[PDB]
Amino acid sequence: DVTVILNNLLEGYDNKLRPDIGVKPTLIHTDMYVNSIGPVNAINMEYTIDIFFAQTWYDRRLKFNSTIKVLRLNSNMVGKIWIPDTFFRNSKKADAHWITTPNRMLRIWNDGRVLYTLRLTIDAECQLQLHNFPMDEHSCPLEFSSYGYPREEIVYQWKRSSVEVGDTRSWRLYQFSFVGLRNTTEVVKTTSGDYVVMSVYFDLSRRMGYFTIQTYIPCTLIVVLSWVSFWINKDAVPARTSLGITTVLTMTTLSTIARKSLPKVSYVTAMDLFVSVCFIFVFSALVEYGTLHYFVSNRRIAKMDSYARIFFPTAFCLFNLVYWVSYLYL
Amino acid sequence: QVQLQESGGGLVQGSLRVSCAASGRTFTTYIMAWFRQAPGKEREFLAAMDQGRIQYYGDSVRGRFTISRDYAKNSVDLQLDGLRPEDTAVYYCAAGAGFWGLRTASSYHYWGQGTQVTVSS
Amino acid sequence: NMSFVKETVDKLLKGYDIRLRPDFGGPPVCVGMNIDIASIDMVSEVNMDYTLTMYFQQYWRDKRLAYSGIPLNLTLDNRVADQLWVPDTYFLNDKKSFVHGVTVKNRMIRLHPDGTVLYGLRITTTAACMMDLRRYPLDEQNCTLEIESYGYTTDDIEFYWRGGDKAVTGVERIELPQFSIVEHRLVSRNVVFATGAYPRLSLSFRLKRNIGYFILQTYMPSILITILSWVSFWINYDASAARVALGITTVLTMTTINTHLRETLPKIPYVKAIDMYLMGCFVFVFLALLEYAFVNYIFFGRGPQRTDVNAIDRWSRIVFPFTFSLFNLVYWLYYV
Amino acid sequence: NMSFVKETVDKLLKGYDIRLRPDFGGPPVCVGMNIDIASIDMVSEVNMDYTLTMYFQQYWRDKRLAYSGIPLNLTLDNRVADQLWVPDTYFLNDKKSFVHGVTVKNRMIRLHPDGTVLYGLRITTTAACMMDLRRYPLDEQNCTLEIESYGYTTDDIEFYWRGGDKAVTGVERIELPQFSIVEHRLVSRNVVFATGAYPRLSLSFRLKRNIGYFILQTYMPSILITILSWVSFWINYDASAARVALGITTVLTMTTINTHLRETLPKIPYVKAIDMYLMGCFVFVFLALLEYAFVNYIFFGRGPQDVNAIDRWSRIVFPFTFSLFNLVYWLYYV
Amino acid sequence: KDNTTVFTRILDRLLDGYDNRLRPGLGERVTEVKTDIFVTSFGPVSDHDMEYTIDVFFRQSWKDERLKFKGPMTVLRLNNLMASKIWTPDTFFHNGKKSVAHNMTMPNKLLRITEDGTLLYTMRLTVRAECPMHLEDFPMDAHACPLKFGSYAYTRAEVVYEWTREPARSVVVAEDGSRLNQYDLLGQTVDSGIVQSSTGEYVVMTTHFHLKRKIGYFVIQTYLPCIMTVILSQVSFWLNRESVPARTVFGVTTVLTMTTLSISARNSLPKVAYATAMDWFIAVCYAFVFSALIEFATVNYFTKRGYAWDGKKTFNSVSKIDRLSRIAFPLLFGIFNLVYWATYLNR
Amino acid sequence: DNTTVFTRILDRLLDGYDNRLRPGLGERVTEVKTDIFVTSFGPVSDHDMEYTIDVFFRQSWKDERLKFKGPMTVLRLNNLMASKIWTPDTFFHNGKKSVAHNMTMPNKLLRITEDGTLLYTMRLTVRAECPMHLEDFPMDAHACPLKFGSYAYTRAEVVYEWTREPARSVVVAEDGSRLNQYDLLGQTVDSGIVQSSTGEYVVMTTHFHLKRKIGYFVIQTYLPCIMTVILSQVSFWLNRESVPARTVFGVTTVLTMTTLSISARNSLPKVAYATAMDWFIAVCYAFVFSALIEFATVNYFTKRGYAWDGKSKTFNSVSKIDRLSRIAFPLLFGIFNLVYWATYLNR
Ligand SMILES: *[C@@H]1O[C@H](CO)[C@@H](O[C@@H]2O[C@H](CO)[C@@H](O[C@@H]3O[C@H](CO[C@H]4O[C@H](CO[C@H]5O[C@H](CO)[C@@H](O)[C@H](O)[C@@H]5O)[C@@H](O)[C@H](O[C@H]5O[C@H](CO)[C@@H](O)[C@H](O)[C@@H]5O)[C@@H]4O)[C@@H](O)[C@H](O[C@H]4O[C@H](CO)[C@@H](O)[C@H](O)[C@@H]4O[C@H]4O[C@H](CO)[C@@H](O)[C@H](O)[C@@H]4O[C@H]4O[C@H](CO)[C@@H](O)[C@H](O)[C@@H]4O)[C@@H]3O)[C@H](O)[C@H]2NC(C)=O)[C@H](O)[C@H]1NC(C)=O
Ligand SMILES: CCCCCCCC(=O)OC[C@H](COP(=O)(O)O[C@@H]1[C@H](O)[C@H](O)[C@@H](OP(=O)(O)O)[C@H](OP(=O)(O)O)[C@H]1O)OC(=O)CCCCCCC
Ligand SMILES: CCCCCCCC(=O)OC[C@H](COP(=O)(O)O[C@@H]1[C@H](O)[C@H](O)[C@@H](OP(=O)(O)O)[C@H](OP(=O)(O)O)[C@H]1O)OC(=O)CCCCCCC
Ligand SMILES: C=C(C)[C@@H]1[C@H]2OC(=O)[C@@H]1[C@]1(O)C[C@H]3O[C@]34C(=O)O[C@H]2[C@]14C
Repeated sequence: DVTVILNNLLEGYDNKLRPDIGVKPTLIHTDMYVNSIGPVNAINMEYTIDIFFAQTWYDRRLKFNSTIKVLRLNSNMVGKIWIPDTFFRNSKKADAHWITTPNRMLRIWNDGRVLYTLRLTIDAECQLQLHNFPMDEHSCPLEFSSYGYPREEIVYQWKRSSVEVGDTRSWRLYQFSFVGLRNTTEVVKTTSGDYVVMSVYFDLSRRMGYFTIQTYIPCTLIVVLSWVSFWINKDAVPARTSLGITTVLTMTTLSTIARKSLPKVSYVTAMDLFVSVCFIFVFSALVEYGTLHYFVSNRRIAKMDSYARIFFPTAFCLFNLVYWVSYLYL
Repeated sequence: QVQLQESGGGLVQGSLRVSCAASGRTFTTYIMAWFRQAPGKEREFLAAMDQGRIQYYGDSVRGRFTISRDYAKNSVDLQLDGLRPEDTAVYYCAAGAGFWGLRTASSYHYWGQGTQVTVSS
Repeated sequence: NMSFVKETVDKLLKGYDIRLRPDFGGPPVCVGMNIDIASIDMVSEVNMDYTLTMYFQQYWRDKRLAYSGIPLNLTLDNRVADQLWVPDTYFLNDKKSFVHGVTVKNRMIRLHPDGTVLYGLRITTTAACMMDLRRYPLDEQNCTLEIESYGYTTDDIEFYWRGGDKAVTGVERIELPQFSIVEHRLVSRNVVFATGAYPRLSLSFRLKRNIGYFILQTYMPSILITILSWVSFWINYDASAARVALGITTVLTMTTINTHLRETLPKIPYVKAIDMYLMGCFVFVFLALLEYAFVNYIFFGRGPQRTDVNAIDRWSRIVFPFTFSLFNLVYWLYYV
Repeated sequence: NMSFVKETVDKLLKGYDIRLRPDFGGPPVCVGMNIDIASIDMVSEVNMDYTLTMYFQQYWRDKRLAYSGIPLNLTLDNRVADQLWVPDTYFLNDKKSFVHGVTVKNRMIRLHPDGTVLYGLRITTTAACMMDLRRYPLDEQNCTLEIESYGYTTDDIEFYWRGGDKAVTGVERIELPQFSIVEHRLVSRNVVFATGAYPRLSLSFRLKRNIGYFILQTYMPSILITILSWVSFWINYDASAARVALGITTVLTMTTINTHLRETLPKIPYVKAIDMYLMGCFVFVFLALLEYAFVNYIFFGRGPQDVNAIDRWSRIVFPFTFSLFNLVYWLYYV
Repeated sequence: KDNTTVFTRILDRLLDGYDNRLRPGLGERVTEVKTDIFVTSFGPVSDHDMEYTIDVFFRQSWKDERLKFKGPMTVLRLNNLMASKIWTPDTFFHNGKKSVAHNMTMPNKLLRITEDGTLLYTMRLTVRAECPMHLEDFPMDAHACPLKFGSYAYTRAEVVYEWTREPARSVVVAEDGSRLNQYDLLGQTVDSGIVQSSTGEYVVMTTHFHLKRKIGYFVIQTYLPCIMTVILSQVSFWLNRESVPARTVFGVTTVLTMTTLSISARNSLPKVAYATAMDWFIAVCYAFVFSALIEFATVNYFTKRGYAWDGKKTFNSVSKIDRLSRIAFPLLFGIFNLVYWATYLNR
Repeated sequence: DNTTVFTRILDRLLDGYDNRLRPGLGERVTEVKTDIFVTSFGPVSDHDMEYTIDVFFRQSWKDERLKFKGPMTVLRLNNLMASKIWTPDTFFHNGKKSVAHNMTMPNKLLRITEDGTLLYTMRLTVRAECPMHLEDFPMDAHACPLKFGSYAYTRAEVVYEWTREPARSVVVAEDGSRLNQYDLLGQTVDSGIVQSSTGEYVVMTTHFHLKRKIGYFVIQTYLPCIMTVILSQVSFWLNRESVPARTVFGVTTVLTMTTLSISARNSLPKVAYATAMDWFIAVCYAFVFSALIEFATVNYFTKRGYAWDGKSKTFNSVSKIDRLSRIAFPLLFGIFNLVYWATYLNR
């Protein structure tokens, strides 16, 4: 029965020809089920995503009059039927799955509707504007269109449930927290014509409670640790120097951390600005004693310790008022 | 101290097998070769063998002399065969990692003592 | 509608020999190249190459593929490109390249009714380019992409850039986090060999390395550690446990800067401009500590033998900021 | 000539069935294996595997491929191996492998006039290991390559090492950058299950790690840092800034050795023999600075209520205790 | 000759009128594929990728009525060229990332037919699945790494997966298939599930592997140097108060020693941006070291004399804040260790 | 008309042709003349002990069965027709993972002249194995071989040759150096014979003579190690009453040598013996060790605590072990550098 149906559909079928090739554009309804957004590689500006990618379209050459009403088929019929040339536009490495079988499917209804779903892992590309690091947020896109068919030949459209999200807790998101989802429809203008480009946006904000106790709290306490010299006697010149220059060395050791999971961008991030100003405060404390040891003993600077006890805790708290407001609330 | 100690005969009418027992350094990685110095002060290439057991022969001595290395006992052997009377010379066991080499005498940095082979007629 | 298009496509391919160049016994076929660049993925200084993802398009006309009665531009499925003659164009710089295959193999065939056929590819290539990194990180490298026919000479195939100024697009929209594309050029030429003259096209980028990373990470800490080495000259000469401990920690801090930048920067084992600066600043920190031992030997060792502590200290306050200013002036003019 | 050889090869495959085992209802076919090892590329302790490039060769006698008249061994093109019966031999340890395909696929089919056929392969395989690194880096390993038929039992196929112990060649030519092959063994055995006995060949090597590298980079500076911590025992208790700056910088230098050998050495996250030694040397450096606070508290704190006897005690005991620690360590792991 | 002729006759006439595009019992019944897994080696779990390798013989068996035959033999072994023309169920792993069907030296597949029409299908796979790990209690944590596999195109009303034995006895691991550097395989737990979707309800064969991380490495590398540094920062309280350079060198370099331990402990861990149990330990131990020198800043403001006590005029006292800090700071570090090691060795 | 004759020659080449057997399988040996044009001698990895090379690999041999008559004197073949013709099974003896390029078409060109002389060019990328002797790192030099031959065919079946003089047969391009850490000095072309288990094969061989640039290692490793040892000796010219100063000087130059030691090893593969740089660092570490032991001997015989005031009780003399170590330890470090840079700039 069904063998008679399948051989009648393929009889006289030309898979090279788009349905309605001289009549009207082929409307294709796309669906997507995101399995797991993988690790966002901030250095290479990538992110891994695993999806189930479904497409429906009406093909009038695959109509059958029967009682079966649907042909829930394998991936064997995929190479015999016209399949749309959907490519992922911002993909660096995209892979289909082949274990244990080709992980595709095909369902053909009696009126000609064809469902086609395949599982895909994609190393998609998103330009991470890494200003306000590590307080930043990113909307990494996932775009697709047909490769050869313009707007006059294939038009895409989303369904009701456009992009379906799983549990969101089993995903491979180390540093980012999934907060949003957004679609759009645009028509790009390339050399070969106008292409209908679907797009899926993934809003990813940060989880911040790690850089606090690894760079922020160690840098603040070492700036306070340099202030310790101001309440230590003026004539204890080995102790004031030991406080000064080892606080410099530990700031250099913490500046190792600052660009760990980042590319070599050439602006100043919020992390880079904090470590640098903490280094300047540490730099200023030792130079304060150097000018005070020369102008008093080696020959008002004699009261400059009493000025430093007020000015350096004030300027660092005024800096933290500027820093933490303007990078969180602005 | 690396001492490339040679052995084998030194007088024949006939075949011969001049050996070379190495000591002090494992030369498996190194290329162990055989040279020839007649009266005339010209060290001529005879045979070499790479680590991948590849036999390199001089054009005057190709097909006659057969080289073999024993990688376990750290030795190289030269099977002398069809000895013309012009083969009366000194045979040097070399061992190097030839740099501008496999034919140049100044690429092998270890040397045998010598074996005066005399082929009369 | 569908059946008339089906009869014409079946007519073009019946008797179509893919072993024959268009105009096989006559004029050379002209292939027009057109590159639309999506991104430049990575630029490796160690491997001396770069990764380039692009939309690679070829236009040529074949009179065996000309159809009549249909005013449309027939876009066919990509599996007809195994049934058509396509040129054997390769990339001479290519280390590793692949046509993307999701969800199908990203090809296109667009037949035009006069016989013109568009064969677009979508290629991620890893093109080699030589890097003279002696002025790292203040250098401008340029990296090319050579396109050449493999088998046919210029008597059979000819190459040209379609719209020769504006052939390659998408270059001004490339955001590299470490470089900056100054300009691109399109060179059309023919190499000449004894066998014949071969057509060749070359896309070339000129990359300028951004230096704002290296100022904050490498140069500015190396300056400020060297300025802290000079604090020991305004300290009294009796303070042995202060002037030594400041200078000795300063040679240690410059050491940890050198070892950390060896870990993070790409390992390029010859002398660069950043190596000359970091070694140069290491010397000024080294000479600032020999100064105190020269002071300590004159006062406490050449003291009872009976040549001034204040004279050497006043000299170092003038000379070492002046010589380090001369060092930066010679450095930042020789490499800029 | 040449047309008679072509006629002979055409009639060998005339009616040949690739699904029929040699002697399909009769005795089990005997397949003799012969391995010529090209190289061992890497031996990874993190991934617990090794890369092996070899010339894996199989001999068996098929009666349907016997020819007469032609005195030479017919070496055919490699693409006739898609038209013959080849055994379904795989590797149990196989993580990842591939037949080399440049410039063509590196197969060979060499027919012999009695029906013997050679099927050679240049295979780069990644075979797994269970490495015991509790005595690292003073340990001997044992990595193997298990060869087994996939479908047929011992009723249908049999294995043997051709030439006995001289089957696997090229082991003495292997120079590993951090190991040393002590002995390789060749084991042939049938593995009895409930269904039937399956044939299995086993190729194994012993890997004793060379220790001259670890003496220089790891053991020697940790010894010399521990000796520098003892310099504070020949310095007077009045020199407080001297004896603290010894011991405090000495626990930091032990820290920078321990932390940067954690980054340099392979990441095996359990307790090794080098981690016990580095932690042990960190204790002696830590105890050498507890000694000074014991000195400093007794003189300056318990003073107005012996001091040189504590330093005179520590000058003898801590070199004796650290030499005793080296005695226990280097006899337990060596 | 008689055996080989009938054997060739059975193989050539078996696939006559056979369709691999159809399901056995397409409009009659539901295909009952009975699966079985023999885990040869539970391979290396990657914390930096949230994955794990597993190397299995995945074998599944079902009945196909269209492949019945008669003859001398009872079990019909097939070739790969003939087994590719036969319906096999589209079993895939729901959380597999990039898994390998081995092809050395032949494709490691096998399809045997018994004379009643029962297909047995064994194949050796190297499955790299996704293990979702939450590292909030690093390294005192356990994880359940799942193997979820089912069909792709055929729903619950068309194929149903089962196990070939009792379910706990089906997934069996080898005794030499531990192969874990940093974990302990504490047995496995299987279950059968029905996961809904937008294309229908599918049958999922879940299989969880229970792991637990070894702790002894991070104690001797991270915890014990951090404990000994906090103790050695508290060693400075038993000195005299006049050793102002000596007590400074304690205070600043044990911060620098904890700074070196803090960075090196972290990078031997995947880059998760939340505080792990190791991160909380180092940060609180960082606070004790910082508080040790803030104590000395309070001592130095009250010293009033430069000379220490002579071994033979007035002298300084023994600094009442330095007496109470000998009792307060070792006790609070001791109380914190009791709170720390009872909380995280319980979760 | 010319295109009809061209297709008639292509259709009638392979009638009665058998690609399974060598040309002259019972007649004579097959002289395949080879030719290599090197376009990029790519990145040499010291860690994997390998190198990458891009070649145009030309082969030429005579097949008598492919003679033709026509207007042209040379044919050009499709990849479909080139895969139906015997082509020798050239493999690389030390290739690890080599790539035959096929962008955008397969980079193969098979030509037939009128007497059947085949010409066959391929564009290849060969990642070959270069064993290295790192005993003199970084002042060493070694030859990387590129060795190829037939896989199945012995000396009595297929013999390889070069298409020119042997030294003129491997041509490296003038832009094809592509090394950042090595200096390609020249190539040496030879030929050899293996004795495998199967028989004698002809092995073509091209060696590649490389020398490492040592300018990076002097500035990064040698000169900071020299200047630190110079520092540890410079502390001898201080006074002996600088007991905190010479202590602080001593231990931290050991820590500076410790930092230089670990960084120099990291930019080096994991050999199991002593390189030339490993000797230099270990001996320079011994001088900085011996400098602090020297001050411990000076400190033991001090007998006073106060330093010499500039105007003058009794004072300490400058110790004899200090005045002798000012002469001895710079001389022994100076002698060792003369031994080091004459031994390892000679090999
Ligand atoms: C430069 O050279 C390289 C190397 O040669 C070229 O790379 C090759 O590119 C070609 C063309 O794209 C590929 O051919 C097709 O491959 C697909 C994919 O399967 C293959 O790859 C899987 C994994 O690959 C993944 O990784 C690689 C990198 O490692 C990556 O490149 C790739 O993109 C992907 O990410 C493997 O798992 C898979 O192995 C499986 O299949 C083998 C047989 O093919 C089998 O031996 C194995 O044991 C295993 O089971 C395989 O290697 C194939 O699906 C495809 O095959 C179909 O399509 C061709 C036409 O293209 C058709 O003739 C076949 O019949 C077949 O179509 C049938 O199956 C479809 C899927 O089920 C179905 O939809 C069809 O309807 C059809 O089914 C019908 O017929 C069958 C009988 O035939 C019947 O049973 C059914 O009932 C029904 O009637 C092709 O093989 C090469 O694989 C690829 N090679 C490599 C090494 O990468 C590169 O393209 C070159 N570049 C240029 C510019 O030229
Ligand atoms: C982080 C710590 C912050 C501490 C803040 C502490 C802030 C604060 O005000 O401290 C005062 C005092 C420290 O005094 P401390 O003992 O260090 O110093 C003595 C004190 O100054 C006496 O008054 C002096 O004698 P006098 O007057 O001339 O007769 C005596 O002189 P001398 O005899 O040596 O010549 C000094 O040595 O503390 C307590 O008493 C217990 C506080 C416990 C606080 C415990 C907090 C954990
Ligand atoms: C690694 C070095 C090991 C050295 C081990 C050396 C072990 C050893 O035995 O040292 C003894 C001595 C060091 O004596 P040094 O000069 O350091 O100390 C003086 C010495 O003790 C005089 O005897 C004292 O005078 P006096 O008696 O009160 O009148 C004088 O007192 P003052 O005048 O200040 O009041 C002291 O300063 O060295 C040598 O004689 C040369 C040995 C050269 C050895 C060179 C080896 C390189
Ligand atoms: C441990 C370190 C970094 C060094 C060591 O010697 C130094 O020069 C560094 C210094 O930071 C500065 C000086 O206070 C020091 C001391 O006494 O020895 C130590 C102290 C703390």
